[PDB]
Amino acid sequence: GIEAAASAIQGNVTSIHSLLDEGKQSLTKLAAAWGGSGSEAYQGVQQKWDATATELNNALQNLARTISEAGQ
Amino acid sequence: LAQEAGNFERISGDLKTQIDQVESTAGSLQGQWRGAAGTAAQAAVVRFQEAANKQKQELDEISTNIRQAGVQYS
Ligand SMILES: [Zn+2]
Ligand SMILES: [Zn+2]
Ligand SMILES: [Zn+2]
Ligand SMILES: [Zn+2]
Repeated sequence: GIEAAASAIQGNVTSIHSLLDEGKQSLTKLAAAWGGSGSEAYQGVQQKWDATATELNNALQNLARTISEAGQ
Repeated sequence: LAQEAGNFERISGDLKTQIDQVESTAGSLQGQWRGAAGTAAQAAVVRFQEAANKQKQELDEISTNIRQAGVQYS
């Protein structure tokens, strides 16, 4: 039960981590949308992405580990 | 950027899907938390939901930017 959940969520952890990395690489190529690679707006996008992504990964890892710890 | 746009929508879609999976799995546990560890898990949930809502929000802002730049570039 809570063990199941925790295991499914680990898969999510890995998948989402990978997708956030893909999204970061994509942004690199979309840079024109904010004025190009030398744009402060683009730089801002990338810092926001890094931060949002890191929090998500962090929260996710926490979730997986807490959920397993509970079921214990 | 034109072609990168499709790939980003794909990534965004995959992320939202994975996030929906976590929310669904976690939601199926809303009942059953008990003890101090349960309190911890509930808090872990809320933290994830806040992080995931910020991610989703971000994905939408980025997609809008890309669409609006596309129009401009067209
Ligand atoms: Zn992939
Ligand atoms: Zn990574
Ligand atoms: Zn690409
Ligand atoms: Zn997919």
